[PDB]
Amino acid sequence: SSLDNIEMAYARQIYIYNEKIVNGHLQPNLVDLCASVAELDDKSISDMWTMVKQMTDVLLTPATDALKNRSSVEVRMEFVRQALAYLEQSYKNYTLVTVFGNLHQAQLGGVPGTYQLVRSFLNIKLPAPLPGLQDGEVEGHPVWALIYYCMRCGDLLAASQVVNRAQHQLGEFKTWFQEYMNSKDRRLSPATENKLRLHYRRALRNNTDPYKRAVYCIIGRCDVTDNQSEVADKTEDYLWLKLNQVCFDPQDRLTLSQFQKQLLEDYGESHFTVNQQPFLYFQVLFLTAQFEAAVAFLFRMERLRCHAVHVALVLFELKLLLKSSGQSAQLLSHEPGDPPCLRRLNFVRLLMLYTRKFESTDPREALQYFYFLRDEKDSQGENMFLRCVSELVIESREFDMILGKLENDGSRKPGVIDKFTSDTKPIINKVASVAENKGLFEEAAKLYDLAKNADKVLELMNKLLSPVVPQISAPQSNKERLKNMALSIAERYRAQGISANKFVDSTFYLLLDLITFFDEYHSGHIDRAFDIIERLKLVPLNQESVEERVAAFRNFSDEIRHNLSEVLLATMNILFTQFKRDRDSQLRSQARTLITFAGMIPYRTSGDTNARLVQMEVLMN
Amino acid sequence: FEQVAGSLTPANLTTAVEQMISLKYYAGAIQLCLTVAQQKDRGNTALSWVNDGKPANDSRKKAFDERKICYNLIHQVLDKLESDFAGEPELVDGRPTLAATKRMEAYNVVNDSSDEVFHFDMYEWYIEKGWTDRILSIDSPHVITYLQRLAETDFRHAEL
Repeated sequence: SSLDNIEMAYARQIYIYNEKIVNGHLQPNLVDLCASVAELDDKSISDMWTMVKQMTDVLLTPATDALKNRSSVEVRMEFVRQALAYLEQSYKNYTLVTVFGNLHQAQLGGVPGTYQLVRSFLNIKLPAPLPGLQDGEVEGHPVWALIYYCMRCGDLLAASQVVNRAQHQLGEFKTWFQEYMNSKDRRLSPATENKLRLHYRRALRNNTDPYKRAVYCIIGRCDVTDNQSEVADKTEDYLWLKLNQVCFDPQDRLTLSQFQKQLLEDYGESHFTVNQQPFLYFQVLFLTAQFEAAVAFLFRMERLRCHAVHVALVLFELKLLLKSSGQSAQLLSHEPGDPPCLRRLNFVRLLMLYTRKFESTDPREALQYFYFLRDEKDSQGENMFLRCVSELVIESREFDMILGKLENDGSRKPGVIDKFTSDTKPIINKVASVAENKGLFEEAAKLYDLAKNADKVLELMNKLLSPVVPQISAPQSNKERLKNMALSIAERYRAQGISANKFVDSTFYLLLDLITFFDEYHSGHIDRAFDIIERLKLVPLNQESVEERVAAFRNFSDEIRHNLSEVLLATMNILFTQFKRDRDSQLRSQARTLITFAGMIPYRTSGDTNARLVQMEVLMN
Repeated sequence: FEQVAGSLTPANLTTAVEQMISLKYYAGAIQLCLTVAQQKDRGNTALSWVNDGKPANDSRKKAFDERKICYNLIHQVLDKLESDFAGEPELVDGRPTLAATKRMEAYNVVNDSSDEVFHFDMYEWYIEKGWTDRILSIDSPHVITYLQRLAETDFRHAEL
């Protein structure tokens, strides 16, 4: 097996999600089905899916195009809020593990109020007082530190409580903050927003209290260039600092498009992967709505291929992933007729790479991933899922497992693909078609016979029999192994009343009779073998039938005319033997008949055959 | 199948759709059902029979029933679609997954139809399943006009 522990667990989860859609059940939450395995690994992966769920848990317009949802200002706004809610809660967990040694340890004693937690967080991260703080303290801590880390944790209420106990010190900041907490989308009114920004810009552009600086332009979304590096030293603190500063419809203003493009264009992977920590960059791209970038990026880490494919599937089963129309493009690209700030993922290629790894010895699991390509076609019109099953069968040669083995008793035990579509007639011909083009007739027959395509089964069975008609049928020979399959196809084609056009069909049952004629001839059962050839009315034995038999030879399958030489000789040698054992006249007359027939028929080795036939007739007299 | 849509029997249609559903061919399955519905009634005897209040004893009922068998099968397709992709994300690494694109491709075929009895049957279906999500988001008056007739009749419809 080519699948690692983690990859295998995901496969099982994707089998469920397929079993549900294959039986018409409720469309379960894919993101939940993937996070179910994440908990079996380190929390590096669990915290990823947590971000994936929260970033995709946005009210969408079902049955709407992918590009439309992702271009709409409506959806683009909720992404920023879902991310900020993740950066705030994520930071809140950092504040817990900073005070208590373990999340469990914090829980048993009880998570304290965000206010008392933050206070018990300031104790550690600033034990001694910084001399540059302003506006005094509140219950033993600087008022601005409390406000910042409370807003950072996302509890505006806890921050407003701090403000209520410092009404005299904070001046007019109270009426401004109380408006920020009330107004939605973390924005103030243009009039009041103007009043505070100008005040900050007036004489507080450079204040000795960094926490004061941070809060002001987090509330006013100002000084976008100043990264407030004094308080936002971590990467998440930067993302959170900026997403609280982005704006929507000219100076000192930043928008999501600029920010998202500004980040990866100027400070690409190189900047965010110098510490050899891959998820850091992924979180930067995913929490900025650049899902295709983050997916391709994370898909290149050979250790995190599994995770990047699935986060692509989630975005794909939620009409959020922007697929690349052309299949000839690179993995990541920007369509020419699209804005430059969005990118597109060649989803078809993405799955095709992941599959090649475990498609060789783990076919069942491969199909589960090929199903997501059911909705796509290629330039030639083939259904992508169907084509992927053809290529996977041509390579793996797993016919019984994937296509269903058709035993020699008339049964068709369904295969693994039967689960996904009930119309399995084309691919069985596709797989049968190539194997036919590769001279693998004995297989192409079994495959064509699996799809009950007798036109092709009998055609190929005619080719495999004609060479072996006069041969000696011996144990385990190529004659027995082909005759016995032909008879197993004759019964199942009569018991089920199946037949190809009379040309293909007539020749097929005719060869089977001839194969019996030589099997009796090679055994010495002369009398019995003579009777068979007489029924077939293939070789004339009375002079009257020569005219009609000669005309019939003209339109009989060349697989029959080929073996005419051996038939005449065996029949002659049959009469020849019976002569040495009135009757003499009758054999003599029949001997003549064979000669005149052979004389009027142009066929294989007519030279040596016509001569031998004449000699055997002379010895009779 | 589409070339012989008008001749397809309920047994052959059902089996076909089911097989297509199993192979993740949702859009395709839906497109066949719509085509079959339109071919078994090109005069729209069904649309007029519904616009006339569905008078019992009338012989358009047959025409309406042959379309309802197609519409039901469409419900099964969409049902099995959300089921098969329950838990699957709509976006991975940024761009859309394959499970998402099949959802869009399927629902496209739905919103791309001009079969009116079909869209009525779908409004009723959305209401049934409880999807105030999508129905209140149509925009179209067609759905308003449809409700204006069915309002004085049912509480749930009047609320919509």
